Amino acid sequence: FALKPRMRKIFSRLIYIAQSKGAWILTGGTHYGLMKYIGEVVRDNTIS
Amino acid sequence: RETLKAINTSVKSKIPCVVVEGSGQIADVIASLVTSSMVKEKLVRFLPRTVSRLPEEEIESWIKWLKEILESSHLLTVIKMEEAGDEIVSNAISYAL
Amino acid sequence: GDIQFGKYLRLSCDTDSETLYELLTQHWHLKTPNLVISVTGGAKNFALKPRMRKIFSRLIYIAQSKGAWILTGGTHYGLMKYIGEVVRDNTISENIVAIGIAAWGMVSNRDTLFSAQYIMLYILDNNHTHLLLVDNGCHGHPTVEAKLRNQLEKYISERTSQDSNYGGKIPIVCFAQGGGRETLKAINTSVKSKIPCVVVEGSGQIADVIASLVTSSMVKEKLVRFLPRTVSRLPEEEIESWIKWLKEILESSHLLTVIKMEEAGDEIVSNAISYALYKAFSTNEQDKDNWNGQLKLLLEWNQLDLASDEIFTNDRRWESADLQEVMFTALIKDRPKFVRLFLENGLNLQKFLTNEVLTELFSTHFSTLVYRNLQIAKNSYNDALLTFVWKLVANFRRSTRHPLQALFIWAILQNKKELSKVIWEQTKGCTLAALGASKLLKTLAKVKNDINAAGESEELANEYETRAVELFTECYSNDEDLAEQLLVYSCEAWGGSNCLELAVEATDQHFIA
Amino acid sequence: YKAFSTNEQDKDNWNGQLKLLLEWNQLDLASDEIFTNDRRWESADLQEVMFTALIKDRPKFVRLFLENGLNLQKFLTNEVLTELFSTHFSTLVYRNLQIAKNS
Amino acid sequence: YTVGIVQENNDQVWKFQRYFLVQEYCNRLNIPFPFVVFAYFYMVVKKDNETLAWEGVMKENYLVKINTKANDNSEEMRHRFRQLDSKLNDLKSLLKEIANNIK
Amino acid sequence: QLDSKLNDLKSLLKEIANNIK
Amino acid sequence: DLVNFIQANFK
Repeated sequence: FALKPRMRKIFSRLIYIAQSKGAWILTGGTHYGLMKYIGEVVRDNTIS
Repeated sequence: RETLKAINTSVKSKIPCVVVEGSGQIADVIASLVTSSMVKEKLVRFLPRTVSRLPEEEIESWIKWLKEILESSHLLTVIKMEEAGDEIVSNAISYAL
Repeated sequence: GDIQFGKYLRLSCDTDSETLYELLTQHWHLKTPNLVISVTGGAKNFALKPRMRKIFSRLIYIAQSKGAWILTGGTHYGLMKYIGEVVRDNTISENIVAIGIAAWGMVSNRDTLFSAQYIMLYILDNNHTHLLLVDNGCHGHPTVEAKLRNQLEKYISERTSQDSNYGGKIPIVCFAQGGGRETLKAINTSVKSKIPCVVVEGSGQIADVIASLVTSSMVKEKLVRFLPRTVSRLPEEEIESWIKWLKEILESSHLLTVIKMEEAGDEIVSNAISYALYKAFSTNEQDKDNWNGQLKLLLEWNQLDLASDEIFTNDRRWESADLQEVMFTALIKDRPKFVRLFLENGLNLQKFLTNEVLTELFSTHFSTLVYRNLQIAKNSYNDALLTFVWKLVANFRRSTRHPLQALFIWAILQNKKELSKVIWEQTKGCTLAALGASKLLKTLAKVKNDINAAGESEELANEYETRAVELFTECYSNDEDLAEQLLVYSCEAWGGSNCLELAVEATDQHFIA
Repeated sequence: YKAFSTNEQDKDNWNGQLKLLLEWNQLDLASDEIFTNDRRWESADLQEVMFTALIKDRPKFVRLFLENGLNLQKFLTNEVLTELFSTHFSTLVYRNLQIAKNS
Repeated sequence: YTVGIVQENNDQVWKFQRYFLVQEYCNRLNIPFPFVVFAYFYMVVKKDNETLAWEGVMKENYLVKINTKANDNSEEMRHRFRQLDSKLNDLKSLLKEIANNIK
Repeated sequence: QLDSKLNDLKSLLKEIANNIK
Repeated sequence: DLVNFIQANFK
């Protein structure tokens, strides 16, 4: 998985939108590549 | 590959959703597409090593899946790579729905 | 005949390339890590266009940096003369080899020969360090040096290199911007070999022909357009041979690289050369499936965008264990962009910093001058942080842990800006680390003998303190209580002190205010 | 220029073309047309145009000639400098210099 | 003149000195002086991860802010225009191919 | 916008080619 | 030495 700045920004905005709407998020959840990043983001979101 | 299968089975249902013409290469294939020879050559361009490794029958199935996906475009939305706005993501989702 | 003011010699075409290479390597010349041969017409007509001057100056700088040899006509006419001047300038400001190849029969003044000295068609140039004359046959001065130069280049391409990192082979790159016929012949005979190299769509007109081409009628009309007088003068059969040579050259394009005239960047030259070699390393098929060596080559030459485009992407599935070897080399090579790329492409920095890795790095890559300066500062001035840093560096030199802080300190003490920022972006205590870096740089500059290095260190410390101030302003604006908790947070063996103590001890009025 | 070149009376001529392009302040066209690799002008031909450019006050052409291979050091001969100073030093400037030196 | 010059850099130095004084008073027994002596007798008788993670999040936000400020030049549009030109060129090539098909 | 217009022309040409075939 | 080797190689 490549953490390109554009992809990181896009997925951070996606997580923010999901938080605002209260939407559920479904993912592979195996801690590899993109999924791992997603987890980190949500962690950050709950720490803020 | 499983991403392509998931996209196909989702589009078969009334599930509008989005692809991005960015790092994802099969997503780039779908965005560029939005004939069998053209889809094949696009896939080879974006998957030289991957297309070389795959067998003939499974890759014919790949082409069938991709054509079936490309059949319906209203449910299929794409994010332009040129766009750099901060609120682009939302837009896409919104438009899709 | 040997002349000094360098080594000169008269050779015979029957001379073996291996013997000449052994002679050159044994005593005078060091092993070549790369070669550049400049293909230019020997005619006295040469235009010193600013673009061409800049390009060739950058080429000479690249050759100096790599230590590459340079082969040229060396007759003191047109481009060659300019090249000599440039190299002279470079040595007035290591050493660069500027071998020149000419024909004994095409020399006006002959002074047969401790060392005979001669001061004065096509009289050889004196700026070149070494010069080789070959007129074993054709005493009337026809073209004979080209064959020997081609043979020597062919032999070099076959030679193995222990630490080249180009697959064990020397990159041979024929840089050509000449409009002459012999330039075309040299380009053709070079391309017939596995010699990737470059042309520029600039002043050179046959180079423009090749670039524009990259049918017989089209090549003919392009040649006539760029050589009206030249094409008119030439006979029919020789010009048909010209067209045949040009078609043969244009047959293969992977070895052929071109420089766009629109491009005006300062680092364009390098790129071209780099790309050329890259293609020959990849399209050669000897290591086309190879993955590591490609990345090592792209790391050697400062080519980041191409590496991201080609090496990475989803298909390869490189995995993590392969990136450690290139990360370690990038640390020494001072390639911060590649360090960031590797870090953001999945490399786990925390696992990478092993005790043995840090020990070896500190032992065999800490500047001796910097080590002496740090020792003097610790023994003379001393401080709450100098003692800690000195103890850590001595421990790693002789033989939680916070390895990230150690790497950040190592980067800081060598005065590496981009690398230090990249490492800082990974640490946990960012604000405290920035304050400590500013304090350490200030203290070191307080005991630094160098004049300009002191200014550089002061500027870096100012940058880091401004960074810390801005970070803390944002952090406090986000929240008022957690920011103060961070302020009072006691260092877990960073320096034993928190942000306030470091700021006050460093006299950082801006942060406190 | 075209009528001087395409006329075919002196189309093969090289010097006169450069003299004409030097008279009228046309530098870019001269670089494009007169120079380039095919002609092989050589050094001895550029001295006559450099001398005229010095008087004509055409600095761009002076720079062009200097960067196109002319050897300035050899160009400045004792006779050249003597004639130049004698028959091109402004009389007003000469009188002013004399007055300043004497006073 | 001196007062006019050194005014901007005076309040900052005073704030630094204020930190020094406040820490001196806080790092103290905080007892009224006329009785503080008793303490000197009595005393001589006897003689984290959450914050760091939050700081890291804010640091990421700050880096993002710097990068966005750098990218705010808004010149990328020009680049896009250039890309558009290339696209147009592509069309031309297609037309050429069509002509090759027609022939 | 002008660029887009130019692109439109290209498409028309393509259509013309489709008519020619 | 070096000159001797040079002339021997070059005959």
